[PDB]
Amino acid sequence: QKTPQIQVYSRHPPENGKPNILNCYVTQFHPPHIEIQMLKNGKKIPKVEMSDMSFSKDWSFYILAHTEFTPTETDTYACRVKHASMAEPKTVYWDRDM
Amino acid sequence: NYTFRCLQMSSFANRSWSRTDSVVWLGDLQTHRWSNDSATISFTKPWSQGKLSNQQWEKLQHMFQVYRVSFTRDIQELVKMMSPKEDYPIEIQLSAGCEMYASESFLHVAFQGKYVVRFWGTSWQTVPGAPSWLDLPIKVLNADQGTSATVQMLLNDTCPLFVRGLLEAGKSDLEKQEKPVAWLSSRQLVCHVSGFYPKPVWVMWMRGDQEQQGTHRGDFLPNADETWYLQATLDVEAGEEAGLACRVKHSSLGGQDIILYW
Ligand SMILES: CCCCCCCC/C=C\CCCCCCCC(=O)OC[C@H](CO[C@H]1O[C@H](CO)[C@H](O)[C@H](O)[C@H]1O)OC(=O)CCCCCCCCCCCCCCC
Ligand SMILES: *[C@@H]1O[C@H](CO)[C@@H](O[C@@H]2O[C@H](CO)[C@@H](O)[C@H](O)[C@H]2NC(C)=O)[C@H](O)[C@H]1NC(C)=O
Ligand SMILES: *[C@@H]1O[C@H](CO)[C@@H](O)[C@H](O)[C@H]1NC(C)=O
Ligand SMILES: *[C@@H]1O[C@H](CO)[C@@H](O)[C@H](O)[C@H]1NC(C)=O
Repeated sequence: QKTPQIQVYSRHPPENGKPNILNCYVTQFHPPHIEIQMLKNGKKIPKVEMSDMSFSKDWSFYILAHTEFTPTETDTYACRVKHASMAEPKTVYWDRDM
Repeated sequence: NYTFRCLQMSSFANRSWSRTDSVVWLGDLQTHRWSNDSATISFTKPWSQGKLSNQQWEKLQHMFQVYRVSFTRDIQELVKMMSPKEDYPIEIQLSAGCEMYASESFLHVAFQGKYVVRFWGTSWQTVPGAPSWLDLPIKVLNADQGTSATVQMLLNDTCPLFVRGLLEAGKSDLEKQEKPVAWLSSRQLVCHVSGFYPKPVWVMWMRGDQEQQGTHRGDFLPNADETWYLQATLDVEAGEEAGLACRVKHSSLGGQDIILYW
């Protein structure tokens, strides 16, 4: 088993009030079964689009989730991951710069 | 030097639960997907059939369709024969294709996330360090002359031929230029560079003309629109920010580098 790495970053420069796209790139996990949610104020964003699961040269899986989002002065965004390698869901928050 | 990679991911949970899903890449662009749910291989590009005729594409698909079924039955029969020695769940990965320069082909197989088997020359072989229980199923597989002849044909002939057709047909998408957009944030200073294509790029923190050596380049992270994202960070004394800039060079820019001053 390998534990997922999670990076959360935006497609365009984040500017408060302007629609943008948030990415959650999950890598370095095995086995391939995994649950990825994107969160707005800790609540699940329903429209989340996933790439096809693929894998790298070292055989570990990766997958990209993305969703439309509008950064504001008042909203937090996160990517939450459930995977057999971890006892609890692992959540990483968009650091608001990325 | 485009590497064409066909990636199969098969998960076997128990008796009679499994799935196989595949994706195909030409360099960093996805050209096909093949979902376990789908009877047929899906195109993810207008040019994903390359220079192959409808008829030739159809045959190549049917062979893959028989293969996906044969593969699944074979692995399930093997586990059955092995019991209880090899037990579910089982994860098999295949990475097959060719890299053009002339060309070279590969078919690598991993089991439980570890590289165990390759096709090389005219036969399947286990790789050094692979579990010894694999030696006998590989020997048996090797006696299937038809499969060996087919795999040799696919690796030696079909792959490079199909891919030269993809390169021609995909030329517009493969040779596309997308411009990066950069922004700064932060002590550690971050220069965010998003939306560029192709992958080669140069991102550096400068003080005037001097490259700042401590610039830590991050990983290339993909965007969902077949462009790339990169950050470059620099740890600076909270007295130094003044005068620093992020500079980006990229083929799409035409010599007009992005310079962003802090
Ligand atoms: C090129 C366009 C892109 C589209 C590609 C999308 C999907 C691509 C996915 C994968 C690529 C695979 C390349 C292989 C091609 C095979 C060619 C073919 O047609 O063969 C047909 C054959 C058809 O085989 C069948 O018919 C035969 C008649 O000749 C025989 O009677 C066989 O017994 C019967 O199974 O498929 C097979 O041989 C079964 C596949 C088993 C090979 C896998 C070996 C894996 C090693 C196991 C190690 C793991 C640990 C074990 C766990 C316990
Ligand atoms: C496909 O190419 C491989 C070369 O990678 C060929 O394998 C060689 O075949 C000859 C004759 O069988 C052997 O003497 C060599 O030792 C093989 N090379 C290796 C590295 O094992 C293979 O014959 C080709 N097959 C077809 C059908 O064209
Ligand atoms: C077989 O596999 C699938 C997925 O793991 C599961 O739904 C099914 O219940 C399994 N059988 C068991 C656990 O007995
Ligand atoms: C994968 O597809 C095969 C072939 O149709 C089917 O039998 C199997 O149930 C599928 N697995 C899953 C999890 O859907």
